Order: sequence, then C-alpha cells, then structure tokens
Amino acid sequence: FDKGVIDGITNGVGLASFCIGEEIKYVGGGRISSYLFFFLCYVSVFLF
Amino acid sequence: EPDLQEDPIDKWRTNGVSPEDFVYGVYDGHHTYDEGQEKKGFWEDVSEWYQEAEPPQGFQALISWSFPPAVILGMAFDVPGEYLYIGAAIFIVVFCIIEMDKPDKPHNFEPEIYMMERSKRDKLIADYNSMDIWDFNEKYGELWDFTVN
Amino acid sequence: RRVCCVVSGGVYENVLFFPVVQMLKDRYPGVLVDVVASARGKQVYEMCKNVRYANVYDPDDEWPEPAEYTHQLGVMKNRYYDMVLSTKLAGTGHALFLFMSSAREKVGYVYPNVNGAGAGLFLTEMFKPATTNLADGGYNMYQDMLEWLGRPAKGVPQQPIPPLRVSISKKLRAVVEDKYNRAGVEKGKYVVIHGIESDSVANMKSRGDDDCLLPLELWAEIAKEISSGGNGLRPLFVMPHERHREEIEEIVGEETAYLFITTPGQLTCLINDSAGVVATNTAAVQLANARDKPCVALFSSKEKARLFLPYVEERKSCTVVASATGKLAGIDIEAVKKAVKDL
Amino acid sequence: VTSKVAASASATRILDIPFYFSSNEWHLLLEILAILSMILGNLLAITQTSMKRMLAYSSIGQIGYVIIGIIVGDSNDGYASMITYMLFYISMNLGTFACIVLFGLRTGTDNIRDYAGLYMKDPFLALSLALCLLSLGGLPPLAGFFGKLYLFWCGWQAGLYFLVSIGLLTSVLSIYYYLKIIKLLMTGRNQEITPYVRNYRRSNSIELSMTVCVIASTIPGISMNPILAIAQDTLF
Amino acid sequence: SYFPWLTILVVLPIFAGSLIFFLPHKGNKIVRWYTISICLLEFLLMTYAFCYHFQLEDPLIQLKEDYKWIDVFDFHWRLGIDGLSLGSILLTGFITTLATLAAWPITRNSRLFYFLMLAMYSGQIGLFSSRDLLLFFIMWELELIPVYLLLSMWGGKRRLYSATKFILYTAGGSIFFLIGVLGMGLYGSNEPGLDLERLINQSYPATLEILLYFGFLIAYAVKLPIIPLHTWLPDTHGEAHYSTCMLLAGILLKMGAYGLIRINMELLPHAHYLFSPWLVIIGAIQIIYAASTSLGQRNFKKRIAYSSVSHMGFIIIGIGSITNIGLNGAILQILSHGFIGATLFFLAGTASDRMRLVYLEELGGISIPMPKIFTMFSSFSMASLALPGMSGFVAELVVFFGLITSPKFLLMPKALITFVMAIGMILTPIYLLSMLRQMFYGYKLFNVPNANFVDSGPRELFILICIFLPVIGIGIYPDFVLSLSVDRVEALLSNYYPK
Amino acid sequence: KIRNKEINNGETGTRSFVKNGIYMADIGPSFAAHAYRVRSSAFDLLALEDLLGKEASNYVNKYLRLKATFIYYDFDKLITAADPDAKPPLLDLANRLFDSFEKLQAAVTTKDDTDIGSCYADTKLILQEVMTRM
Repeated sequence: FDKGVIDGITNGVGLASFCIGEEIKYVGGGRISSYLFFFLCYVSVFLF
Repeated sequence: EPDLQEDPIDKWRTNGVSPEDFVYGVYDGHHTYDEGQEKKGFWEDVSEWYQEAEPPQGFQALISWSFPPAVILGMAFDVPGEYLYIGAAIFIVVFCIIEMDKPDKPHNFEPEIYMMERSKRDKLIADYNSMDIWDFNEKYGELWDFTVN
Repeated sequence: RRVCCVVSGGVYENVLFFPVVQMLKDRYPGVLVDVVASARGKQVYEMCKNVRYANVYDPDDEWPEPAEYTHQLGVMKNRYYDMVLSTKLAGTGHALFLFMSSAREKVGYVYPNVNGAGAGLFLTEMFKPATTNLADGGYNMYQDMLEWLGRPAKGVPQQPIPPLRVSISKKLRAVVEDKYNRAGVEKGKYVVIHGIESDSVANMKSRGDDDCLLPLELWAEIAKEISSGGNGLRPLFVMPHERHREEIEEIVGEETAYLFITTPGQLTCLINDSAGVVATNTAAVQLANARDKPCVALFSSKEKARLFLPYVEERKSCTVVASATGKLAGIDIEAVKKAVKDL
Repeated sequence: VTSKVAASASATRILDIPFYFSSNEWHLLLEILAILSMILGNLLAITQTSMKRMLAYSSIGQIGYVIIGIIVGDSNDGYASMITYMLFYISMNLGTFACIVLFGLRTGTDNIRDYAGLYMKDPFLALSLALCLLSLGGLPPLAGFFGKLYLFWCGWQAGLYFLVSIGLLTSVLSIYYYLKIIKLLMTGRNQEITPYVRNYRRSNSIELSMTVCVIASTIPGISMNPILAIAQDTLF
Repeated sequence: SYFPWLTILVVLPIFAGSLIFFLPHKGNKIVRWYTISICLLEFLLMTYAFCYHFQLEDPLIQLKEDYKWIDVFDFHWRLGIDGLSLGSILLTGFITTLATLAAWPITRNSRLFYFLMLAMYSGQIGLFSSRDLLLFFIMWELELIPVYLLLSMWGGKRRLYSATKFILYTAGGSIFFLIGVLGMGLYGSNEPGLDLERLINQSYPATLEILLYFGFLIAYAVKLPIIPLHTWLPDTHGEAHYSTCMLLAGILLKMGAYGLIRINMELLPHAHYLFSPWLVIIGAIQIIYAASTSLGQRNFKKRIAYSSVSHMGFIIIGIGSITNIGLNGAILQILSHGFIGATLFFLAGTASDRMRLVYLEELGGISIPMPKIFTMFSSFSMASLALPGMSGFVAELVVFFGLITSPKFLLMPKALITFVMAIGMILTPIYLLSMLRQMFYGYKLFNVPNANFVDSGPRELFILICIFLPVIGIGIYPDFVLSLSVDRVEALLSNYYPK
Repeated sequence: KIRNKEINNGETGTRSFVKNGIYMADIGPSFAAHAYRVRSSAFDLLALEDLLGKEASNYVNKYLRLKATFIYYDFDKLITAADPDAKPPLLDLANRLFDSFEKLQAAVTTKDDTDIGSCYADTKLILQEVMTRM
C-alpha cells in the first residue's frame, strides 16, 4: 500500500500523459481534407 | 561476461550472510585461541606509521605543525579576534598554493586517459610537468586520437 | 536506424530468434538492434555478432510495481527506436507498452480470440496464433513481413536467413572451456549428454510433456557402450545442467568416472569441443545443429517437423529417433546405441 | 518570430478599438483558446523526436498562450507585460533556432537522437543551446522566468484565476522535454553516440548572431527595470 | 557593520567558482584545492560574522540591508540574518564544506562538478539568509538545476528516472508556493507587502488565510517529506552520489522546515493555529509509518533514506504543539539530523563502491577486512537510535517535553500521541540492527586478499571524526544550539486569542 | 491566557516581569501544596547568584523571570486559600517581594556588575524570609 498505491498514483499522473499525448497525436495525421474538416467543425460549433 | 546464473532462492532474512553455524570451520579458532607474541616495540612503530603518507615534506610541514600550538595558545594571553581569523586565513592560502604546485600523478586524470599503452609515462611525466600552456597534446576529445609518440 | 526486439521466454525459444536478427541486419544494413528479454533468456545473447547490447525487463509478470514499469518505458523511449518489433502475443494492454514507445512501425503478434482478442488500432501487422509451438518455423510471420515488402530492394531478400550460425568468442572458447573440460577427463574427444532431470535445463517452453528428462537409467545403458571401444574412450560426460550437486551423488550411471559440469547457456563452446552429442529435444539440439557437430536427437515422435526442420543438416549428420509408443521414456535404446556407436 | 509578432500586434488593435461593447463575449472566447493552446501544444511536444517539430509544438503551439494571457485581462495596466514578454521571446527563440541551424548544417540531421555527446565535441554550442532552452523553460535566474512572472502578476491582479494556474502547471509540464534534450547533451558513453557528432570539425555571421542573441536571454531577465519603465507608455 | 557581510556571504561562492570556467590548467588536480580553499574561506568568514557581530539577546534582525531591484512588483535585495536562520546557516556552511571535501576523488568532469557544488552552496546560504519573500522564492528555485545535473551526471545505476522524478516533483510542488507569493503580494502592495519583516502586522480576512497557508504548506510538504508526498525521496536518495546526498539529505530537506517556521508560524497565526493538531497527527503517524516501511526495504541505501524520513516527524510535531521548547527542540533536531543522516549516507556510499553489492542479503562479514568503517558505522547507528549521550537523544526529549506541556491540548490526545510517538523507539532498532547484523556480523568467505578491500584512509576517517565530535559535544551539553531567543517573540503572537 | 483571582500584586499598570506560556501542573486548592512549591521555587532564586551572579548575566533575566512566575501565580493561589486574619500580612509580604523582583529585573537588564549584586542583596534578605513565613 506504498508502492502499489501512492507510487502508482504518482506515476499514473506522469504516465497518463505519456498515453494521452500519443493517443491524441494519432488522429488526423495528414490528409489535408481532414485538416480542413476538423477546422470547419470548430468554426461551426463556436457559432453557439 | 559469462556471468553464470543463480539458484534455489535463499531466506529473505538469512540470519547472517555466513556459513551456517554447523560447518563454522573452527569455534574459537577464528577469533580467540589464536595469539602468540612476536615483536616491534612502540615508538619505532609509531614513527613508521605517520610516514605512510609523506603527509607534508618540508616547509609545508612547519606551517602545519606549529599552527595548532598557536591556535590553542591563542585562547590565552588573549589577542583580539581579528588577529586570530587572519592568522587562520593566511594559512589556508599559503598551504593551498604549495599543494596545487606539486607534481601530478597518473591516477589524477580521466579514466579513458589512465589506461594508455604505458606511453602514459612520457606523455604525462616530464611532458605535462615541463610546460605551462601548450595544448599540443590536447587529446581530451575522446575518439582515440592519442596524438603522441 | 535503430531497432528494438522484445522477444519473450527463456532460452530455447530465444536462441531461435537469431534468424530474425540476422534478417534485420541484412535487409537494413548498418542498423543498431537492441533486445529486451528475460533474465534466463538474456544469457543467450553472449554469443552473437549483431545485437548492440541486451537487457532484461519482461518475464511478463502481472503486477510489476509501477516504478520498474515506468523506468523501463523510461529507457525504451529515451533512445528513439524506429521499429520496435515484438513477441509475447500482445492483447490490448501490452499493446500500449509498445505504443507509448514513440517509434514509427510497431509490429508484433496478437491473441486469436482468447485473453481479450483485441489487438488494438495502435499497431501494425498483427498476425497468427499464440502459443508458439514449432521451432525454426517459429516467428514465421516475421521472415515474411521483412521480405521485399517495400521497394526495388531485390526479390525476397534471401528467404529465411541461413539457420542458426552462432559464433564463439575465442576468449570464452579457450579459457573457460578448457578449465571446465580438464576438470576431470578431457581430450576434445568426448560426448555430451544433456537431458537428465528437471530444474531449469532448457525446458524448451514448448515440448510440454516429453524431453524434460529421462529416468537416468536409459542414460546409463547408453553410456556403458559409449566409451566401449576406442572410438572415443573418453566420453563419460553426463553434463547435468541442474543443481547437480543435488544429483551427482545419485549418478547410477555409476559414479566411478561419470564426469559432470555446471553451466549457463554458454555450453555452445563445450559442444564445439566435443566429438558429438546425444540428447533429447532441447537447446543442445539446435546448438549442435548450428555448427557441424554431428548430433543425435531423441524426442518423442514425429515432432521433427516442428522442432527440427533441417532434417539434413550437413550430410544427414544429425539423426533423429522417435518412439512408437509416443512417450519419450520408451525407445529402442538398442538401436539408439547402434546409431550412436558409429560417431 | 515575425508572424507571431505581427499577428499579436494586429489582434489587440482589431479587438480593442472596434469592440468596446463585446468584451464579455470575446474575453471568454480568447480564454477558451488560451486554455487549450497551452495544453494541446505541450502534450504532443513530449512525444516528439524531431527538433523542428518539437520546437513548433513547444515554442509556438504553447508559448502563444501567456502572451494572450493578458489580452483578455487588460485594463491598459498589462500591455507593458505583453511587450516585455515579446521582447524576451524573440531572443530566447532566435538563440535556439540559430544553434539548431548551425548544428544541422555542420552535421546533416534533425532528429533528437543525434545531439548526444555534443557537449564533448564542441562545448560552446552545447552551452549556448542549453542556456536558451532552459530560458524557454522559465527558470528563475534566466529571462523567461521573469517574463512569465510579470505576465502572471498582472493577470492574477486582474481577477481571473483559472488561467494563471493552468499556465504555471503547463510550464512545469514543459520543463520535461527541455530537460530531456539537455540530458541528451551531457553524456560520455562513447559507444552510444552515433557517427554523426563523431565527425564534427568544430571551427563570423552565425556565431555572432548566436552569441549576441543568447546573452539577451540571460541579462534582460535581471535588467528588466528600464524595459519595464519604457513599456508602460502604451495607449492603443 | 554597514560593510555588507551577508551580501558577501551570498555572492562569494558562485562568483569565486565562476573562475573555474575559463581556466585551462589540468584534468582534476588544481580544481580540488582551488575549491576547498574557497569553501574554507567562506566558512571562516561565516564564523567571524557570527562571533563578533551578533548578540543572541535581541529578537530583531541583524546585519540587514536592501536595495532596489525590479521596482514594479516591489522586490528588493532585502537580506538579513536572524536567530532561526543562524543555526541552519552555520550547519550549511559546515556540512557543505565537508561534502565538497568528501567529493575529493572525482575525475570524470571535475570542472563543472565543483562549480555546481559552489552554486548549490551559494543558493542554500541565499535562501537561509533571505529577507524578501520573492527573493526567498528565487533562492529556493535557483538550486533546482544544479542538483539535477549532479544527479544525472554522477551516481547510481538508474540515475535518470530518479533525477527526472525529483526535478518534476519539486518544480510542481513550488507552484503552490508561487501561488501564495502572488496571493499575499497583491494584498495591499502599497503597504510594503514584499518585505518579510513588515508582514508581522498583516490582518488578512478569513477564507484567504487558509488558502495562502495551504499554498505554502503543500510546497513545504513537497520539499520536507510528509507522508502522502514522500514517494520521491527513496529514488532521489538511493541513486545519488554520496557527496551529493550528504548535503541533499542534510540541508535541502531542512529548508522545508525552516520556511514553514519562518513564513507560516510567523505570518499566518490564525491560519496555522486552527491547523496545528492535524500537523501533529500526521507527524505522529509518520514517525511509525516511515520505520514500518523502512524495515521492508532490502537495499540499505533506501533503508537509510527511510530512516531519514522517519526523524522528520519530530520536526513536524515540534512545529505543532505550540510551545517555546516544542518549536525550539525542532531546531536542535534539524541540526542533530543534518549531522547524522549526512554522515550515515556518506558511510553507506563509502562501504559500497568497495563491495559493488546493493542488496542487503549478500553482504558478508565486512568487519574482518575493514574495522574502522565498522566502528564509525556502529557509532552513528547508535546515534540514530536516539541513544543518550549523542545528540540524537536530547532533540527527541525536548520534542516530547514540548508536546507534553502544550497549551492547545487537553490530555486526551496529549497521551495517545505520545504513546504512538514512543513506539518509534521500539521500532527503529529493529530495522537498524537488522542491517548492522546482515552486512557486518557473521564470517563470510576467507576475504584475506587486500584488494578492493581497504579500510578508510586519512581523509574519510577525518571526515567521520570531524562530523562525529559535534554530535557528542551537543548531546552532552545542549546549550550550544539553544542560543535562540526569537521563540520568546515567535510564539508571542499566537498566545491568547480564541479557542 | 491565564487570569488572577486576587488583584493586589498587580501594581499601578497591573503587570509584571511574568512570562506567560509556562505550564504549571495542577496541585489542588490547599494551603499545603502551594506553600510547598512556593518554597521549593523560592529556594532556587537563592542558588541563582552562586555562579550566574557575575560573568555575563545575560541568562539571569532568562531564569529569574521563569522561576519567579511560579511564585507569582502560586502565591495568589495561596493567598486565596487562607483565613481572613492571615491575609493582610501575607499580602503585605507579597507586595514587597513582587516589587523587589521588578526592581531586580530592571536593574539586571542594564548589564551592570555591582548594581546587580547590591539589588540582589535585598531580594535575598526578603526571599530568605519567604522560606520561613510558610
């Protein structure tokens, strides 16, 4: 309950970033049509 | 590099890393029922043990031995503190400029330069200790240039 | 370009990984290829000419504490590999461990249906079933995905690189081999026997039931006519890869002159200094068949097509005897000794 | 450098002069950008292996955050802080770009894994790159620290709280890759350094630019008194 | 007097170490002497400033001075020594000089290394002598890079993970500190605000006292290990070179206590008086938790790290339980631990590097080849056992006396907490002697070959003796470190309002 | 954070040398457990000017305060628990003592040599009499 709990937490706070970065880094990825699509979605939703 | 492997895991709290006290291959033969009487006196033993450092050699000894009997007497026939803290001040400087002006030895330098082909001698002794700023032998760029004869 | 292999398992399922490493160093020339394996497996990489330096992280436990986890990732990532090709049949949890290593091309094996079939989206070239039975077929997917897949590189670049071609450093070849040999009888004219008992000899990770050991009575019956005749006249090397100081006192292959040694997976040199070898399906088979080293393999039956593909190694030198009953501990030991007496 | 400078010069004027009334409806809007700009521009920056792309993420994807971090919180008591931070950022960015151009030309690679051992071959360039990188990190004695500081101290002094905390947190986060490349500089494991820094004939213009741009990344952070006294006279 | 001492005492090390750079002379030799001479000069100037330019009889600030630095957010060179600071300043000078000496046979770089040592020296003294809150923060974070470099260049097998965890963790912890800075800096900045002396009269409103208190307490619990915030210590201690670790676990930890004493108990009383009992409870449970997890470790470096963790509960319990002696016994405790922990890490790092075995199970009988290490190790183990005579006893005793005679308690927890605290004396030897017995006692193989096995030479032995003698000198007559008359004004504010 | 229940020792501007924040254990209301601690505390301030009478009397004003606060509080707790008759003269005694203490503290705060002893003579003469009227 020291290595398995609080060490687990103090690593998962620095480990979840290592996963989230590469996870959100592998959406889109080129294909300029996708760039423009994701650029239009935000413009459209921001109109609210 | 072979590094043979390991074996039937030992007690986590192995009482004392030792041979278990069955084959303790002598009781009282390892620590007590052992001594005789040989030699060597006292004083020729002391003044043969303070010299396995060559701790100072010359003047660097006089300023190091006559200092404590001048900074223990100082706390008597009292003299102002300013005098006492420039005395110790000028010591730490004089003793330093004599140390750093002593010759150099092979163990002083880098590891990658410690292990030469025993040409380290004429690369360091009488080669380093005979110049001031020459850097003709500036081989601290390690890729094994070795730039010497 | 840098490459990292994450091969899993012990020795017998790791010694067969040399073809993949050679195919890597052949397809992409001048590539630094490192490897991470288990403690018992890393011992094999002390005889090779391709890998830069090995490591040890994964016996692939369940818990392993989340500081030895990060630091492992913290040493894979901070050297910037390019294609971290893997084994150990990643599902959906072990795939993340490859994925967080920010390389370019993640290729590995996956579970067909069991253990959360999964295989994830964040991978590339996931393939065939898990338990990895056959030998020298082995990673059979890998010796096809790394073959001419891309470009004007010639037609499939030397399909399955020559079989195991392990090398021996002359330092280890001389000093330790000599010291252990001459501890007891030694002429470089003896015969190695490997399968004895069961602690961690090679265990092959795949044979399952047979080849783990023989009852040491068949070994005595074989050995009594091995040195019989001026053929070797040296060989009594029961070669126990065990705690055999727990076994040497019971060598009913009478302890008169039956020698014995303790070894890590370094015994390749000891094979190379023998005059042959006779063993069951184990690392000794592949090691002896790698060099010329005329071997005699005795496993259960018909598993040859799984564990021994090069039936003719050099001159059909390495010969195999099966067991009609199927269980290894029953064989025409008479015909076995007949075959052995020639070498 | 100049695209960001010109865009941030046009934005404040195009949003403050003709948009008196809509403050409460764009002050929020820009905030939604900033809170994202200093997050998505950092996470990815961790996973990078190329130098130019990592610089794109960190020095632009993020650092275009705390500049804005006062445009929302501005009663004309903050614009001085934007001017000062821009003056710091120009130098602390051109230094590292000069170092990168020089090393890339001298070797022929961009990926991070080739900067190993560069401290031993040529220590001056490694030092003048580490200085600018640490400054970008925002460490006390350097300039980026005082930049971010005076950007927060005027911006916490304007009420809004859930933007300064995120800024400090993402700065702490940004420390990571800076220290990563720094660690990759200082090393001596001869059998690790690739045969790129190994053949580096070490050695005008680029040297001059790099050396006069890097000391401006250490001195003004401590000499910001006249810069501050100058930047307060802005009414636009 | 107006001849500035503290300014010199802060700008001497880093300046006179900046000359190591741009000095092509040798590989390793001359730099060692050029650094030890500067260290000795600095220590002598420190003791000269303390002896004939200090009073011990007035609770104001001494040797103060200030200037104008940035002037926009009022932040000056304000600098001044006081009662609480003096002990830690002297201890820092002493132990850092001796650490720089212990770092003698380093030839890997030996030019960046000694310069970084001097930088850490100057930063520690700058913090311990600060008088302006923002300048206190600057000195706090100035050392963060040198320590990271010392970790990542020299020390341990897995240096990298430890170093990066340490730097990220400390930098993150300092965020709440900067939050508190921004909080109480803008609170009426026309009234000086950023002059740590003129903040004694600040009357903040409710629900803001608590936020600033917590913003400082989180950063302190980060620096000074408190139970839920201690996970970083074993990695950044079990992987650091003993030269670094001496000053690291002997000074850098105590900054988290000095700051908590100086800016929390002196500035935010009604934010600290309504939060003392939970501090006491946390320290009481820490004293036993750290030891109960120390006994479990298996490499003696981490065991020593946890033993250092444990003694940081006495400091906590002394900060709470608001008395003169409870606060005062804490200072004696930080001194008597900056001695013992530093020396124990030096001994651990010196025994190792001779045996190259880290796991406490394979350590044979090292008493046969090297006696003197065994002696000086058992002695300091006894010291860490709170054994009487040595200075590890009187500190804990005064801590007990401060808790017992506390006014903010009525006999219900004043006894149960004392009980749970005294369990530490039953618990600590169980894990100290368990190491002393596995690693030293017993007869290993016939380790007769006098190679890779040599008793401590003159330098290490003198270091051990010169750190040991103060322990005895303080534990026999502990009024060399009770030269504190600020507590008679430090605990003057709190002592009557409600509750 | 502690009050007095017989306000006659407080002279004009009711205060004294006292240093609040000193823990005095409960002894019970009785004219036997206060006339005893008052004695065994007033015994110390006799032994005060034995060694620390001269030789840098900068701790004397750090111990007189302490071992006189005990007297100041216990003497009130005592003078409460007494019959009406013995209260006037005991109070008169109290007045002369707790004024000589203020005088001694104010004189020693000046770091003198002979004034300290000359003043201590009077508090000794009176304080040797306190150990008898009990």
